[PDB]
Amino acid sequence: TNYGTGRRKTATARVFLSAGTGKLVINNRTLEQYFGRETARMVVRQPLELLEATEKYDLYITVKGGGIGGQAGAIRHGITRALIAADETLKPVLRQAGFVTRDAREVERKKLGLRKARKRPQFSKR
Amino acid sequence: ARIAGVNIPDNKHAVISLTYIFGIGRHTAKNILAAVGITETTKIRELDDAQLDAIRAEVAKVPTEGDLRREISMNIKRLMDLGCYRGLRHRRSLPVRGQRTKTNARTRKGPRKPI
Amino acid sequence: NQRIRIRLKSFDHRLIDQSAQEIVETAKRTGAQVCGPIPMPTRIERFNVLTSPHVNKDARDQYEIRTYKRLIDIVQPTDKTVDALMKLDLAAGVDVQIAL
Amino acid sequence: PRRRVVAAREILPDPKFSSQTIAKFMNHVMQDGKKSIAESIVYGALERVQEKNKVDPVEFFETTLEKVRPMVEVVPMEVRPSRRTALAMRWLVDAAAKRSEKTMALRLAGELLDAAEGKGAAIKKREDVHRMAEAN
Amino acid sequence: PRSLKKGPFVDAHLFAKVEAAVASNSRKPIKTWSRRSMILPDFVGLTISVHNGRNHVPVIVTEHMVGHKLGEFAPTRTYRGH
Amino acid sequence: AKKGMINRELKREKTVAKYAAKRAELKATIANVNASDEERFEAMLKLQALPRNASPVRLRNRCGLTGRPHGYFRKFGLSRNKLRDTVMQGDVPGVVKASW
RNA sequence: GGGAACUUUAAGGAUACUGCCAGUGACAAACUGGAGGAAGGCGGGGACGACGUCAAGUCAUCAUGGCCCUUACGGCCAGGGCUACACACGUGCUACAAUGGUCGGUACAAAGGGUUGCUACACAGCGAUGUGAUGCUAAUCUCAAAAAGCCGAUCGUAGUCCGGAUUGGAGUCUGCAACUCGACUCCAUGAAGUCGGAAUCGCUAGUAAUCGCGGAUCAGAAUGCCGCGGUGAAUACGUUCCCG
Repeated sequence: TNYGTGRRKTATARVFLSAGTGKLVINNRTLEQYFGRETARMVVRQPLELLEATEKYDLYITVKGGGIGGQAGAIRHGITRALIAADETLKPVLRQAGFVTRDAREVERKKLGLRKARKRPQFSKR
Repeated sequence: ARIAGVNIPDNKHAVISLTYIFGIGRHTAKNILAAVGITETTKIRELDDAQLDAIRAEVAKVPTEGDLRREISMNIKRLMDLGCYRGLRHRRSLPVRGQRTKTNARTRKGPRKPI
Repeated sequence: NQRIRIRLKSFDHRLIDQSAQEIVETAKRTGAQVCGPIPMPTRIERFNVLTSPHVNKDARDQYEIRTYKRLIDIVQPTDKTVDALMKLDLAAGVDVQIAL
Repeated sequence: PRRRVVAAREILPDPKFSSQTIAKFMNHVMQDGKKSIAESIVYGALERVQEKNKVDPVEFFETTLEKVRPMVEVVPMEVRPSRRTALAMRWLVDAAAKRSEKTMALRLAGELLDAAEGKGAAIKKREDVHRMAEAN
Repeated sequence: PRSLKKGPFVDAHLFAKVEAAVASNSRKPIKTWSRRSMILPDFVGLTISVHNGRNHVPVIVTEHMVGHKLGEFAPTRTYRGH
Repeated sequence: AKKGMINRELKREKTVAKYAAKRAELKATIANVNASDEERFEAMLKLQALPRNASPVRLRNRCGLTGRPHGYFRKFGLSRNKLRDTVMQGDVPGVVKASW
């Protein structure tokens, strides 16, 4: 019914939220089947746990790009935006939780003359 | 257990124990075990005498210790006698396969020799 | 079902956009229905050029050149459409390819 | 930093117990970005101690960390509250590694269980610290 | 090494000289700069003077040399010690 | 580069251009299964009997302006020293300073 | 079949200005805190290098004053050398293991390259690879398998089922041609190494650490260089001391 888009480290999540009984599916897979480490699943579940509404909604989620952590963060962001697009009064609680903020940190480019973004080759006076 | 003249470990898996014989690696060990019919996770200490004889029969089909060391010695001696470039490298105890010698030849050279 | 497919390539995106807009307006004047212009992904080639004549490896200039691509689809072309498109002038710096 | 004073970084609580102490201990355990392995070790240790004694893992860990926590370091100096926890976790990490259980989670659970009753190598390290401290 | 599907490589001029000597039986050495040519079974019993960069070193080809390149028996660098 | 080196490269290029067809035919015959083993051997000998400069592995890319044999950049056909000078004054279309 | 919603692609725009609220500075410049907001005080990164210093570097990219050679200090060729080796130094790669090795099963990227090129698929081989064949001048086809990760089994602290140097044997490919002097594959071998003295280096956040992917040069030949993303920390009391 309601829609949300989440983004985190080149990962984008499309989230479709409707009323239901707690069904969840990501890329035609169960949460357990998609995320192996449990912390990612817990990150995915944070928004509804903080609202005590885990068994009141059905989620249809697709995600593309990034890694496991990035995709989990993007799914959380998309779920938060979909909840806000359903109930406008819910935004202050989710903002206090910190979910509405888009994490803008990204990989810094490698620079000429350096081994990495900041790492510099070993120096010697002699 | 004694196979091919050496005492391989008894408490290890057969596929690891058979590699203690000169001239037998992991691939050869798996080949021998598959040809005999023994699983690779079976320990040596829990094998019977008939199975040991069967394994010895297969081991006899490859050059293992004395014949193989002899063959390698003859191969090196032939080059050193012929006097080709590889024979000269073997005589001088220097790298044979084209590696640099200005630095990094310590495996062939031995410990550093102070001037 | 005679569809005209036009592909535009350039090193300058302002030039390519101007050419695409001119083509679309020329087709709409004749009265056909057009789809686009659709921007295809851009190619970026990078180069590292040493600036010192002899020895400064960390002193380099980094250059790039981009190739922009546009796609235009013309469906149900009027008889005047092909003639007008061929009569359209060739702007420098833009490559135009037409497939029927 | 001469002029500028920099704020301390704020870290998120761990997803399971919402405990910043557990999160920081996991960060200390983790090497080269393998937070999954660090989580496995820490959560295994907590489950092990919980099944050994039916006590809340957070309370047990905080009580043991307070027991190991030093009021002074090592040549005596003074330390601040943050350094207290940092050094407590630091010393707690090593003794588990030198233990002899088959997995790191089991080793760390055993080390915590032994330090809680006072017969721990981290406890011995703290004893070395304070018997060094009375020198001055 | 060179692929077996191609066969051994021998320079045409050196091969022609070897064939001429073997058709004849002359014992004078065959002078060559072809360090890269492979020693064939026909080479056995002949003296080849292989260039080594500054000189032509004589090599008397025996049976055990077959399968080697001619340059393996004429080293190019001089070293006696430091 | 010295003028002799440039003339040497020109001569090698001309020889490669001259012997291109015969070399391709010889290699095709070598790789031809239906041909007899004797024919393949004769083709191999014929290919080995060509002049050395007929082979293209002996060509070295040199700057089109100065003949420098290092830092070639096939796309522009210019070594780095001339590429920098020509780019920074606007004579190379589409190339700009790269930042990202 | 269809839809133009969403992701994306890529052009043009909007937004942040101490704007609002609460104290300070000085009655200022400024400073501190809070709400809203994706973002709050320069949000992050790149490019851009003042007047000047070092007779700094480059006559071997190129140009150019002067000097020097002219059957040679010019030009052509084959072979050799730039790859040597009692030693010393700089910059790196791989390890010394259990937060690991191996085996089986199973997930998630970004960027870039491709027509004398990349190749689906089938057959042959243990394999490098070979043969036939298909699509692609590319958001269309392809390089391509991401890897660390998760689940299960085993190994149980041993110079080991750690490590992968060296050497013997047998091969593939590029190339006219792999001896000096190529890369890769298979069997065998299995060195030093059990965490490194005096001393010394990098890094303040998506950074360090760690994991894989691509390109320029290029017939072939990267642990170098230039880029790309995945996972993802610790600590800053302060200016005595060391350096500029």
